[PDB]
Amino acid sequence: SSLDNIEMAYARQIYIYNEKIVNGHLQPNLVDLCASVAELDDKSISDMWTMVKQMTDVLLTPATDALKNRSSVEVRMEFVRQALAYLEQSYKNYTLVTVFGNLHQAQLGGVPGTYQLVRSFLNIKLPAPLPGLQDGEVEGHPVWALIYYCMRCGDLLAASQVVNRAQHQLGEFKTWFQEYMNSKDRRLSPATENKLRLHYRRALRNNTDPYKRAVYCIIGRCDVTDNQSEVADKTEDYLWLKLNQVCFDPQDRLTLSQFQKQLLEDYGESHFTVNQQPFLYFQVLFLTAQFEAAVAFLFRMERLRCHAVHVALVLFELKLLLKSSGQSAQLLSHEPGDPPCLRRLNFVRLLMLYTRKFESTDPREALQYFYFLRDEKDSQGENMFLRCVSELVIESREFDMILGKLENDGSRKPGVIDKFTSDTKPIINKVASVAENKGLFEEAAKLYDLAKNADKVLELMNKLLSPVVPQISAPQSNKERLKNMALSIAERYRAQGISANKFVDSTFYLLLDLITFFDEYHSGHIDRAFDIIERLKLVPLNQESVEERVAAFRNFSDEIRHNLSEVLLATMNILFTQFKRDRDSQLRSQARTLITFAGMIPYRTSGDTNARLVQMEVLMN
Amino acid sequence: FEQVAGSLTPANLTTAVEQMISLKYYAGAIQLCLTVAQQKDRGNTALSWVNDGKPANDSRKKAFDERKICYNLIHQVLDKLESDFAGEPELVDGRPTLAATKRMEAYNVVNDSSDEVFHFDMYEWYIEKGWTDRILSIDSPHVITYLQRLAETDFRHAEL
Repeated sequence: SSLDNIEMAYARQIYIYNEKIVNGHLQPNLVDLCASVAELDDKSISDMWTMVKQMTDVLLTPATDALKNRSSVEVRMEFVRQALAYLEQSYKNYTLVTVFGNLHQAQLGGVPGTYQLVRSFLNIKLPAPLPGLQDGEVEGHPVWALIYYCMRCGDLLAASQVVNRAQHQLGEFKTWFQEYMNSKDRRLSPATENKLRLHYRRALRNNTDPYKRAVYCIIGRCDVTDNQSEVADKTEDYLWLKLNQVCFDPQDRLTLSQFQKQLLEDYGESHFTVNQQPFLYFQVLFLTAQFEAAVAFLFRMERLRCHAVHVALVLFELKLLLKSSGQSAQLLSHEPGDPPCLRRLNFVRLLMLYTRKFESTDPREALQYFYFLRDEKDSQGENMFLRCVSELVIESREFDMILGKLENDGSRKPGVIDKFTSDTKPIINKVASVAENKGLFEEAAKLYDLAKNADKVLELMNKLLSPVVPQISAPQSNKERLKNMALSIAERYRAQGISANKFVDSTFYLLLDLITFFDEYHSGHIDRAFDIIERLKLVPLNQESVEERVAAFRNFSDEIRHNLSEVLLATMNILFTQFKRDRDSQLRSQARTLITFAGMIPYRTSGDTNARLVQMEVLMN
Repeated sequence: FEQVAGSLTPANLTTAVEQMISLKYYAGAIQLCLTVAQQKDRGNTALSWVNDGKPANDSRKKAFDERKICYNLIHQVLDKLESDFAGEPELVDGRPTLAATKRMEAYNVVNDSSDEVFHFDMYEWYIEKGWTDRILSIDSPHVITYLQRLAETDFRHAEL
């Protein structure tokens, strides 16, 4: 097996999600089905899916195009809020593990109020007082530190409580903050927003209290260039600092498009992967709505291929992933007729790479991933899922497992693909078609016979029999192994009343009779073998039938005319033997008949055959 | 199948759709059902029979029933679609997954139809399943006009 522990667990989860859609059940939450395995690994992966769920848990317009949802200002706004809610809660967990040694340890004693937690967080991260703080303290801590880390944790209420106990010190900041907490989308009114920004810009552009600086332009979304590096030293603190500063419809203003493009264009992977920590960059791209970038990026880490494919599937089963129309493009690209700030993922290629790894010895699991390509076609019109099953069968040669083995008793035990579509007639011909083009007739027959395509089964069975008609049928020979399959196809084609056009069909049952004629001839059962050839009315034995038999030879399958030489000789040698054992006249007359027939028929080795036939007739007299 | 849509029997249609559903061919399955519905009634005897209040004893009922068998099968397709992709994300690494694109491709075929009895049957279906999500988001008056007739009749419809 080519699948690692983690990859295998995901496969099982994707089998469920397929079993549900294959039986018409409720469309379960894919993101939940993937996070179910994440908990079996380190929390590096669990915290990823947590971000994936929260970033995709946005009210969408079902049955709407992918590009439309992702271009709409409506959806683009909720992404920023879902991310900020993740950066705030994520930071809140950092504040817990900073005070208590373990999340469990914090829980048993009880998570304290965000206010008392933050206070018990300031104790550690600033034990001694910084001399540059302003506006005094509140219950033993600087008022601005409390406000910042409370807003950072996302509890505006806890921050407003701090403000209520410092009404005299904070001046007019109270009426401004109380408006920020009330107004939605973390924005103030243009009039009041103007009043505070100008005040900050007036004489507080450079204040000795960094926490004061941070809060002001987090509330006013100002000084976008100043990264407030004094308080936002971590990467998440930067993302959170900026997403609280982005704006929507000219100076000192930043928008999501600029920010998202500004980040990866100027400070690409190189900047965010110098510490050899891959998820850091992924979180930067995913929490900025650049899902295709983050997916391709994370898909290149050979250790995190599994995770990047699935986060692509989630975005794909939620009409959020922007697929690349052309299949000839690179993995990541920007369509020419699209804005430059969005990118597109060649989803078809993405799955095709992941599959090649475990498609060789783990076919069942491969199909589960090929199903997501059911909705796509290629330039030639083939259904992508169907084509992927053809290529996977041509390579793996797993016919019984994937296509269903058709035993020699008339049964068709369904295969693994039967689960996904009930119309399995084309691919069985596709797989049968190539194997036919590769001279693998004995297989192409079994495959064509699996799809009950007798036109092709009998055609190929005619080719495999004609060479072996006069041969000696011996144990385990190529004659027995082909005759016995032909008879197993004759019964199942009569018991089920199946037949190809009379040309293909007539020749097929005719060869089977001839194969019996030589099997009796090679055994010495002369009398019995003579009777068979007489029924077939293939070789004339009375002079009257020569005219009609000669005309019939003209339109009989060349697989029959080929073996005419051996038939005449065996029949002659049959009469020849019976002569040495009135009757003499009758054999003599029949001997003549064979000669005149052979004389009027142009066929294989007519030279040596016509001569031998004449000699055997002379010895009779 | 589409070339012989008008001749397809309920047994052959059902089996076909089911097989297509199993192979993740949702859009395709839906497109066949719509085509079959339109071919078994090109005069729209069904649309007029519904616009006339569905008078019992009338012989358009047959025409309406042959379309309802197609519409039901469409419900099964969409049902099995959300089921098969329950838990699957709509976006991975940024761009859309394959499970998402099949959802869009399927629902496209739905919103791309001009079969009116079909869209009525779908409004009723959305209401049934409880999807105030999508129905209140149509925009179209067609759905308003449809409700204006069915309002004085049912509480749930009047609320919509």
